[PDB]
Amino acid sequence: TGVVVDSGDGVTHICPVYEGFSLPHLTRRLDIAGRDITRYLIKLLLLRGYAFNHSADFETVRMIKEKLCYVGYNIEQEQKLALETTVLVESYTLPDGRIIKVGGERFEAPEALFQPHLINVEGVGVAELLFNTIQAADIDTRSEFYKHIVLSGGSTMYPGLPSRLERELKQLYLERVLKGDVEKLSKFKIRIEDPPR
Amino acid sequence: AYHSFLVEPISCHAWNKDRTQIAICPNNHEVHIYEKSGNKWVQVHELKEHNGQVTGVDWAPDSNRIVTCGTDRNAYVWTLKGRTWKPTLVILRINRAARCVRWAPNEKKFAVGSGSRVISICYFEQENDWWVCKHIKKPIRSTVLSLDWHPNSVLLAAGSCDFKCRIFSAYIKEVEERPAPTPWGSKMPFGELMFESSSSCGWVHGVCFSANGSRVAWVSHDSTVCLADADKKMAVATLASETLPLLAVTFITESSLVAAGHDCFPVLFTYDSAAGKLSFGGRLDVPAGLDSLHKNSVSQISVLSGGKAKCSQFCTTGMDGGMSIWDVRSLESALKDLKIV
Amino acid sequence: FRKVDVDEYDENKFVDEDAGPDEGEVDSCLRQGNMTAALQAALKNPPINTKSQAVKDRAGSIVLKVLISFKANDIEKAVQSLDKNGVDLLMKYIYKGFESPSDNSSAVLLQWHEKALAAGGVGSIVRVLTARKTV
Amino acid sequence: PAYHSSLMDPDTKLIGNMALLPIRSQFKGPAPRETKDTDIVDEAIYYFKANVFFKNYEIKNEADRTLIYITLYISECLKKLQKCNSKSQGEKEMYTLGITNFPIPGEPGFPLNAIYAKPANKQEDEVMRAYLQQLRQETGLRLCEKVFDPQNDKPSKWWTCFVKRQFMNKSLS
Amino acid sequence: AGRLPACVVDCGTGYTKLGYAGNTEPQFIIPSCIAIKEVMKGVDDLDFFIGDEAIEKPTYATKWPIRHGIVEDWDLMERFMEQVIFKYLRAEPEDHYFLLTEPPLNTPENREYTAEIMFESFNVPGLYIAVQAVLALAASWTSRGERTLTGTVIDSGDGVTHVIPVAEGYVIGSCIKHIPIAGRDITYFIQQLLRDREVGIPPEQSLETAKAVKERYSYVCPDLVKEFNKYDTDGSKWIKQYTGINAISKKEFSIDVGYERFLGPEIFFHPEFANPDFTQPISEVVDEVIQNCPIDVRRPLYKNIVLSGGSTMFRDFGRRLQRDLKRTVDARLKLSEELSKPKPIDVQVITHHMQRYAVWFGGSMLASTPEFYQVCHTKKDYEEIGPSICRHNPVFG
Amino acid sequence: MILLEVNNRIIEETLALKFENAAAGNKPEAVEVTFADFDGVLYHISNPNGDKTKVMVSISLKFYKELQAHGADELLKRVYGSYLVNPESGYNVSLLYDLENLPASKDSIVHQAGMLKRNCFASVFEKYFQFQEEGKEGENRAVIHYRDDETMYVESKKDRVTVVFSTVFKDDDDVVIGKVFMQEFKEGRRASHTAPQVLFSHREPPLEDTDAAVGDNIGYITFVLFPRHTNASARDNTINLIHTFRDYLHYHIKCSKAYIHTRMRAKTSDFLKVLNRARP
Amino acid sequence: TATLRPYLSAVRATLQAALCLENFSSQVVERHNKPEVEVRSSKELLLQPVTISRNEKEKVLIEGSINSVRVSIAVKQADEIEKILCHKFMRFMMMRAENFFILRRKPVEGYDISFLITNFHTEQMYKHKLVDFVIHFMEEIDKEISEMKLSVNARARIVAEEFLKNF
Ligand SMILES: Nc1ncnc2c1ncn2[C@@H]1O[C@H](COP(=O)(O)OP(=O)(O)OP(=O)(O)O)[C@@H](O)[C@H]1O
Ligand SMILES: Nc1ncnc2c1ncn2[C@@H]1O[C@H](COP(=O)(O)OP(=O)(O)OP(=O)(O)O)[C@@H](O)[C@H]1O
Ligand SMILES: [Mg+2]
Repeated sequence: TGVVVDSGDGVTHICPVYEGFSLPHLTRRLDIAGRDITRYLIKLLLLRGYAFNHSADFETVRMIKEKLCYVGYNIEQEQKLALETTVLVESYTLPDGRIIKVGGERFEAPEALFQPHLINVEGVGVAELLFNTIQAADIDTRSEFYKHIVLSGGSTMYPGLPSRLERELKQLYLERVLKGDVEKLSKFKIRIEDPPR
Repeated sequence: AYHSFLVEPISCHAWNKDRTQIAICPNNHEVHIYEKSGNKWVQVHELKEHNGQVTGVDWAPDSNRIVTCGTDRNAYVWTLKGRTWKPTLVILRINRAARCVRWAPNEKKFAVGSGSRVISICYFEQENDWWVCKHIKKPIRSTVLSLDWHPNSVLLAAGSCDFKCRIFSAYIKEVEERPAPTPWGSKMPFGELMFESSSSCGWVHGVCFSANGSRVAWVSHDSTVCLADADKKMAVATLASETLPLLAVTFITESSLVAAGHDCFPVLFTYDSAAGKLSFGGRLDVPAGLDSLHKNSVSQISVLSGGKAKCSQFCTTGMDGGMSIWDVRSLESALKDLKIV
Repeated sequence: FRKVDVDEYDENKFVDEDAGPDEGEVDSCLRQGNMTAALQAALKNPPINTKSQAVKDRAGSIVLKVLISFKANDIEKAVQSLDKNGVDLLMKYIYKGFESPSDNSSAVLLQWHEKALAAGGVGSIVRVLTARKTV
Repeated sequence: PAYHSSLMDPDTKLIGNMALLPIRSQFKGPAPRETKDTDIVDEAIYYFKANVFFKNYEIKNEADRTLIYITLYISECLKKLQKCNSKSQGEKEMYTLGITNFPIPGEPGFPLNAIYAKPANKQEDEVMRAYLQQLRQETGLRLCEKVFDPQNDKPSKWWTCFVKRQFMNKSLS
Repeated sequence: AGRLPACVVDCGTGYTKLGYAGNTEPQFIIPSCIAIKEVMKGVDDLDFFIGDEAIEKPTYATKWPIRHGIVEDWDLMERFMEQVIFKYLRAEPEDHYFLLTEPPLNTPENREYTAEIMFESFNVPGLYIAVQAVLALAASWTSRGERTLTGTVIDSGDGVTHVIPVAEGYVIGSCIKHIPIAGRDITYFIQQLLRDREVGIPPEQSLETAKAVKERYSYVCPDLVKEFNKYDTDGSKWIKQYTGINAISKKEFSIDVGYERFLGPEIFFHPEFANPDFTQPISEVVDEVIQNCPIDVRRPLYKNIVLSGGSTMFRDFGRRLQRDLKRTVDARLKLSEELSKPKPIDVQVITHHMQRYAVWFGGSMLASTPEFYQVCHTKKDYEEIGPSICRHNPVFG
Repeated sequence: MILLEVNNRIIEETLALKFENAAAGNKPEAVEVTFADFDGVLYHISNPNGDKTKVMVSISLKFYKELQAHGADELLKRVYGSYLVNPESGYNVSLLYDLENLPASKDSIVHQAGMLKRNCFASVFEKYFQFQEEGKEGENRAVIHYRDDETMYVESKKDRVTVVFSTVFKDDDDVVIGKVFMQEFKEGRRASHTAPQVLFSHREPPLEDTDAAVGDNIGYITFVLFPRHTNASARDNTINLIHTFRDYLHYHIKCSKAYIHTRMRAKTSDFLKVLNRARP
Repeated sequence: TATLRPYLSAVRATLQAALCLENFSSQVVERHNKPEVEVRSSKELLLQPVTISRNEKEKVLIEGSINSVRVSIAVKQADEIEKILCHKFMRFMMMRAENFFILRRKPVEGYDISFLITNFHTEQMYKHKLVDFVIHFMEEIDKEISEMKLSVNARARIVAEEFLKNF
């Protein structure tokens, strides 16, 4: 009886299920999924000097995304790595033999899931949306939901996604539930699923 | 005797019971099993299932089963069916990378250390037909780097990034039963902390139990080697090396340890039970731009034959992609001033 | 809401398990030519556990003072009169010296480093890096 | 691309898999009588200077093989014609060249053996052989007229220039 | 746009076109070469010449820094720029924004090397590295009434010919295609034809003569045999004469100019005449590229095939290309109605007067507009954000 | 190329082509060219009223009025004579060439057109060289703001003319590289004692009470010209050199940073070969 | 000198000790792997920062960790000209950090240049050879900064004579 965060290619959904069925009420939807990230990568890769046409290279960038993109944990941190070092740079070979290099865009592209305005979408970010979806739900069932969030979908495989959500939900809680009691944060039990299959 | 399987590191290795085949991880998500033909090495197998770099490999002697753990958080138990090894997924219930794994001597269970700051003890339930595990958590504060079982398949030694060498009880009652009293203690309920080193420096890169398990040794990043025997109130002997950190260690007799690491060559350490002191009678690899057989750090060492009680041959795989077989007696002939025990 | 480092309150974080020579004695030997005795005197009871950055430096200065009074050719002798644990503590002190260049001190410390390195080996340095409790 | 023959009819006979096309000539051979004012030898000479530069050529009719043959033969004539002085000398030079027994399809020496079928029996052989010699005769003759400027003893440099070039990088020598 | 016009430089394989924005023609078109001496002490680095002044120089060695549009020698390219600025343009680099061009598929790293030179060495206040195809399309607005930055650009210079599809100002990299035939190949082919027929041509002037013949007499014909026949018939109205001076003896040598007039450019449509490794007719290559592009942009492409470069100046070049490309398309759309009614395809090859320096011209025009100073990366941004900013250049116009 | 050239190549070549075709009796082409020169100079070559038989060459100097107070007009008239015409709107000096009335030898007028800029400057130098040659002391120093934020000061004395430049180095490091060159000019007379004496002064202006600009990026070069330099025989060459000094200095500072690069490219390349050598 | 060799020997030994790295998956982030010395999100995995100083100017800062080492060098800058020549040279290489793979795009505050050597580097490059490079690098930059300085001076002289001798 837990909440499922299923993000595939077309759209991302947050579905709370209780002891058997999904409650159409409370369920939400974010207009930012797999494809949106792929297209966002293309934009980032053009600003870097690579000639990617949105319609002719979509499939190509998608593979770049799937092989190289990941979710940053602490963006300010991920940013410093990209600007101060070269540990993030990876070489990718395109269908024509040309070899491009990808760095900061590896985490920047997926950051859209958390910051929609980046791809000019009005919203709050799958994370903050996951918080509001349960903080509205029954006050008895909450603790259980918070500890049964399972990730589903192709676009939920980004390395470090689970850890990001957990850091986000924790951040919201500390401000929108504990008001700022650092000492009570320890009681916030958050267990995000993410199974192999 | 040196052989280069590749130029990239060999993350870890494991040999079958007869020492006929060896399984290594060539810095991959894969495990390659090699076999000797005449005086050459022929790749006979490829185990492709992990989705991250394989960090630990162990081979149960008698059941001929292979266990592997990876950075993808998974753990697989490989069984041989005809001419192909089939993997069975084992859920460690961890959210960080698995760093090491070892079969218990009784082969009824295995332990996996991970970045989740816990040790997953796995055993199979012939009722629901699958593998389950129980966690040893307290007081592990960091990543578990290495593991080594006690001859009784219950006690377990673990080395971690919180600078501590520990021995816990991994007592599962549903596969074995009531461990006989040991010098380490009489009460061994699951997870019980039996011993913990006192040093507050250096990651414990490798740990090892002696043949009778009454002594345990470990090598830390602060270039020290240590030994503690339960027959002397768990008194610990410490030796500060003058060289680079050691990454792997094993007993070759009850009073002799052979280690290797960043210097790239194996060394010898002997223990004086009487004085409770450790000594260095090292350097077994006596004569790129180095004078050692291995060109990069040695990260694993295993007893090939003769057990840990009277080892005649041992193996070393390293970050140079090399595997080296050493003959304990040949080393004693070449170095007439060498001890052992 | 992201300006807060929740990790700082994570109960899986790490926490380490949380003094000084004797001037009168050290100065005694110093103003007596007994260099080798001055060294050992200063190398005794390092503030390895006191929180005060002050008492630590108080000790580092006294040690540094001795290393300076030393004459180029009198080092090896006083370096070889220490037990491996001493050479170790010396090496930790030499590096703390490197952090406060002054005159030719930073040049003499380089001579010591050379001596201590031959005596204690590169592992005496490794132990400077790995120390959690230090000078 | 290259230029192909348009003299192929549904009622055109074959010798091997070459087209036994009509030719306006006073030379003897199995060649049919000609009705139209232009034969297969006219095309070859008309298209020569252009065709000679092509390296690849697609065969569309058995007619193209006869075209190809004549084209390759012109290259042989020019090699000879180049080094002689006077239209007359050149006419004698061309009788001799057309009388020499060149390699026919099927024998080593003949290039393009993978494209030309060899005479199926001894009769075809005699005919094919007689036909090709016919063309060599009636080709080196006309060619002799085109090559020499009304200022005899002058093999037009507008023909001598194609001496080093080979149609389809092939040669009858 | 301030008092002084921006500097515009199109560095090509064979020729560098340079000048000031707003002008219709480059103020200088010079060979892309630098002659040097060969541990450098003193100022030996300054001892050099470029352009014509460097092609022969007795005691100096001629070097060509640009191979196929790409910069192979940055040390030399940088010095070349030293004289482009202070000797020819006589511009105080710190006072003018600069618009430099780049080969298609130039890497992002190269743009940085170029920017390092312009900001670290010459201290330019602003820089813009343009994509030649875009400038060419802009130059075509000159005509042949509705501006657009979507089209197929056929740039044929001296190195290699490029067929570059452009959608709304952005090159479709994954679909670019090359053709091993360019200006230098046509010259070289004409040289052979001349060696095979005309005596008296000075060996050490074989290419020079061919080049002059290529630029003063060549053209593209509609049909080979018919062209060949015309010459062999009315020879007096087609064969031309050319006379030159022997660099030695200074004696006048004259020759006849014939078939090469149309055979030279002909290799664009029948590559096999002079190349053993390439055979695709340029018309097909154009077809092939447009076919590989996004279906929905294919029509826009066929309707705007623009020409650019010295080697596209041959008379009727665009006519022959259009016709040939139409045949291939039309024939292809025939097998459909047959196999099965696809709306017809409108193929249009645009030729305009500015073609020869299409790239520089388009560049001069765009650098004359106010938007140019908005899209250039300023020196300040260069120092505060870093060379990375020069990897991307906002398309505009 | 060490010394910067005095003449403008666009002017000379543009005219050369036009005169050549006129001389061959060809139909004149329309010409329209805008281009610049050092020190914020702007030029324009056009066909007045679209009359292709006429070619006008105009030059715009934001500080022309200043040179005008020091004989520019009189000098330009002496040099260009009847080629000189009323200044085009937006410019200070205009030269007009009638393609239908040119001299037998065009080289002289073309050469002179090339030196339009130099001829505009020449004036303030001839004036004060004469002041000294006569003895006229105490005459007000000339002040030419040849650049928006740079200034030249000419002054004549009993036996020496002094030209002083107030130049600016936008780049903080160019100032440093600048001092190295100035240091060598300061010691120039060690290789030739007759040559002018050069002085330098960073941040602070020579003592020679004005709106003198002070700053970490401003230097003051000073050439002291002697009679052997200012007399009627050496006068013109001296001018060809001195009026280009400022641009000559910044040109070399910049060519130095370009040489440094070839070095940095070479060392960097070396290092990279070594690291790759470290690979198994 | 007299003090050069001692300094570099002391720096070489310290690098020998620090460049003892192994692959380390992240303890903080699922399926991540970052250079611990940069992120610093696990105190136990960071070693003690140390400094080797030749004098008051030239010094080296070595920051080791379980899987990476950051090495910062304070290059010798005798005067203004050496100071700007150094700055341009260091910037020139940092701009090319990707080709160096072991160079940091920016210096640690207080130093002129910085390296970031990871376990991945010591895996594909004999660590002893890397210890060699850092020392070879230190020696060769001081030299280059010396030739440039002489080159700049040598050319300033010719440029001044060239101009002055024409009057
Ligand atoms: N390893 C990966 N990392 C990130 N994204 C991935 C990965 N693999 C696939 N994707 C993306 O996941 C999306 C496809 O996932 P999936 O097939 O589950 O969605 P779907 O069910 O087909 O569509 P929907 O969920 O909207 O109904 C695509 O955007 C694909 O690029
Ligand atoms: N009128 C002309 N007809 C045919 N070719 C010409 C004509 N004028 C110049 N050319 C040729 O144009 C070529 C140079 O053209 P262009 O300057 O565009 O090439 P480029 O830009 O230097 O080379 P690239 O574009 O490959 O970098 C030379 O082969 C020159 O001979
Ligand atoms: Mg070009």
